[PDB]
Amino acid sequence: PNITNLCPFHEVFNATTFASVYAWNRKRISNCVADYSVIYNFAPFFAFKCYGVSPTKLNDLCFTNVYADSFVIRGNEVSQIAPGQTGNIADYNYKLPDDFTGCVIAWNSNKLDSKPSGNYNYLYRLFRKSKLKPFERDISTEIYQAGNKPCNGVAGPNCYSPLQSYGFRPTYGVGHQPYRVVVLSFELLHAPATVCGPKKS
Amino acid sequence: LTEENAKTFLNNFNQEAEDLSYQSSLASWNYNTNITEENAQKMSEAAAKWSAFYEEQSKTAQSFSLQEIQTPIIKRQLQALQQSGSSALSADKNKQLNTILNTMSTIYSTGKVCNPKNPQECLLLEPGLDEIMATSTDYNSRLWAWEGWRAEVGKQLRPLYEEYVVLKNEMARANNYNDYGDYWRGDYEAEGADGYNYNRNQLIEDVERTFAEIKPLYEHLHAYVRRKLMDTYPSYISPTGCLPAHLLGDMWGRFWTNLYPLTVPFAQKPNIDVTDAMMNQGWDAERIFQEAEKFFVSVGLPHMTQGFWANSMLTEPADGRKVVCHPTAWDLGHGDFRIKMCTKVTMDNFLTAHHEMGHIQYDMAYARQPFLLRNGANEGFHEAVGEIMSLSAATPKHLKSIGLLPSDFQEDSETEINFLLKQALTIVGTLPFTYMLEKWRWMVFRGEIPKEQWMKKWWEMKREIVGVVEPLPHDETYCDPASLFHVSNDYSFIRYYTRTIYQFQFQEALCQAAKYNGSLHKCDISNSTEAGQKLLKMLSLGNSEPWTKALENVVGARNMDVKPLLNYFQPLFDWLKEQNRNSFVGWNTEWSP
Ligand SMILES: *[C@@H]1O[C@H](CO)[C@@H](O[C@@H]2O[C@H](CO)[C@@H](O[C@@H]3O[C@H](CO)[C@@H](O)[C@H](O)[C@@H]3O)[C@H](O)[C@H]2NC(C)=O)[C@H](O)[C@H]1NC(C)=O
Ligand SMILES: *[C@@H]1O[C@H](CO)[C@@H](O[C@@H]2O[C@H](CO)[C@@H](O)[C@H](O)[C@H]2NC(C)=O)[C@H](O)[C@H]1NC(C)=O
Ligand SMILES: *[C@@H]1O[C@H](CO)[C@@H](O)[C@H](O)[C@H]1NC(C)=O
Repeated sequence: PNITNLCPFHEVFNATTFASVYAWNRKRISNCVADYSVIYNFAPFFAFKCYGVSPTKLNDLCFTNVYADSFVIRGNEVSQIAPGQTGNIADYNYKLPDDFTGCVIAWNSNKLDSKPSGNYNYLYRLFRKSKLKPFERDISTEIYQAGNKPCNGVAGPNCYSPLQSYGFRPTYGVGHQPYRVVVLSFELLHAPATVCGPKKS
Repeated sequence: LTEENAKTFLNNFNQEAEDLSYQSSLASWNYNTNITEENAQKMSEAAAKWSAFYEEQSKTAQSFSLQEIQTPIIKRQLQALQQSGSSALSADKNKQLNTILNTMSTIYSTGKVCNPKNPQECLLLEPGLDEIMATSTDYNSRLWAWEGWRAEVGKQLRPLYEEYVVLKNEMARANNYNDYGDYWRGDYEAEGADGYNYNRNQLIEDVERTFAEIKPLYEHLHAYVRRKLMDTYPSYISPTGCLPAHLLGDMWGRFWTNLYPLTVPFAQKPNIDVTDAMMNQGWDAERIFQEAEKFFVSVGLPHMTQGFWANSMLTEPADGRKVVCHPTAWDLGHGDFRIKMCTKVTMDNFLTAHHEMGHIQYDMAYARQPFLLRNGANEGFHEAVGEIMSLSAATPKHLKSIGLLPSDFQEDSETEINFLLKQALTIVGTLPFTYMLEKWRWMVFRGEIPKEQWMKKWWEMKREIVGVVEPLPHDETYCDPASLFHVSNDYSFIRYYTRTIYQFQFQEALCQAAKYNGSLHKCDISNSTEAGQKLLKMLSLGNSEPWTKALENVVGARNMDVKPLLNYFQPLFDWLKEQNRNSFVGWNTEWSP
């Protein structure tokens, strides 16, 4: 049958504004045809690591739901978006489970997310009481109480605001430049799988 | 617990620090490479914000007590952060000390000595008097320039130094130091595991021990220089006496490198200058830095970043903006590594490019360390790791490998002898001067030298250690050390001595690593990945570990050793012994003409 109702991948890998890694954006993708070839030809990618499926077979596989998680991190932290990893991003911002089936895609975004005065609109969580569970988000801005005395809401001695700023600048080194990351998580349930690829004749 | 609070404090600190330090370094770069008033005021506010933030964090960091911190990396970071420095005094004393420092800086930079009977020929030190010290052969003109700058600087800087010593002593005793000399010797203090412990009081005796065996080589070099200068100056230099202070090629006698035309061993043999070969093959600054990068990747160290090539200035811009001519390696932060060098296509700038890229490689290697540990192991390590690259780059093997020197080049012993003598005049001749100056400053700050017997002590030690006599008697109204740039502007001077020792220690360690079987001065470390890894183990550390551990990581020793330095200058030492048989090696303390 005719190929129509393609999945909106052109709205995930090409948004005018991405999200901070602490409040990472999640888009559910269902009831459409998955043309991953647009993903392939969308930029040169610093990493297209796929955990649990092979990069080619994707189009011929049919999954029930596809989650596209989009955020901006610094280049040095791209290695942390993988199962079994530790760091500030993996423990307090974005965690992938150890049985993660999907792909992580990252590319450099100096031309879009770097400013010379400093881009202070990308934030990350540096301090959290406990590590994050997989696919969890914390948007709380509660003052991190690192000592014994109560903070009382006001920032002060041994009381640090948990969200720090990624002060991106165009002259930074390759490991510190902003990188846009889209994580595709494929899940199968008992429900009929409604996200499959294109067919030809 | 205090240690967990310190860990979270340092985590909170590094993110804000890195950003403000990058803003300060970027503003300093934008001023240094586009000198104007607006870039100066932008640099001023950036440094003001960074300094205010650093003092604000240092006051909170001093609340932590180090007796209950066990992990040595956190303890070293908190040690680095808790150094208040000059902020420990009150506002009045700090303002008075800053006033004294500023007036010393602006009276040294505007120093003026003028020709007697010729009042229009008034000379500054930086453009014209250094030319007289470097090139002129006339005894009376050098006596004039030396005595005149001594008078019109020492007479004006003696009381300034008198209260400068007292204010620096107050600042040091406010920072739990015995004197200002111990405050400077605290840069070599290493607190760590057993056997790697270094103390401030140990440094003096280590310097004296390493000067106990450089003294024969220096004595033979001094005798040879004295005989050649006696050939130059017929009756004004004595065979058994010390050298006059104004005949040493510099204003203060710091470097003897300007005595090479007068003291050349073999005048008929030319030098190993390859400037004309660079001119003939159409080399430019880009090719100079690319050859330096090729050297650093052949030895195993990483390539230069794309931001290094994009952001650095390697040429005079010539588009209307003023720049500083001095080559400087900049670690701006966040993976930004730049070099500011107005590179002309010469051999000296080629070696300088190797030196500054050695600085950048050292900076790049410890970027994985925390923010407060992104420094050198001590003040001597950073310049030694560039001087070793300058040493290996200048060898005839390296020059024949890269096409600068012809393939059929013959290395006779005479060019090795005169090259080693030029290296000795630059390197060996600065060591008694450096040791004597730092010993004088240490004993002045300690109070071992009485206040009214300053000058009489200094000219004794220059007769004893350096073997250099005063040309005219000086009383205590002079301040003869203060004519030097490093002492009138509050700079430590022992870093050059430690740099000189560490340089040859590193070179012998890397040449043993590279399995070189010849004389040490001919050694090249090109194409020796294992030597690069041996080096990079120390380079990756920064000041995270004690400097004795980093020194053991390279050379296998935990202290300064001058056996590599004497092994480097061994052919020259044998040659100088062979041509000092008839003459008298050594000097007599009493003033001999
Ligand atoms: C470090 O390693 C490099 C690479 O192994 C060495 O460069 C090589 O140097 C030799 C001799 O200079 C070159 O051989 C000759 O090259 C010319 C020009 O192409 C050619 O006409 C000759 O017939 C002969 O092949 C060789 O090409 C060159 N290789 C490269 C990749 O540059 C370098 O000399 C080594 N340095 C040291 C100090 O050992
Ligand atoms: C050198 O510095 C001057 C000012 O310090 C720069 O001139 C500024 O350029 C920007 C961008 O074009 C303008 O917005 C400013 O108004 C200019 N200021 C002045 C006073 O002219 C100049 O561009 C710098 N040159 C380089 C090569 O960076
Ligand atoms: C992708 O981004 C570029 C950059 O502005 C834009 O020109 C292009 O139209 C975008 N394409 C889609 C399909 O969104």
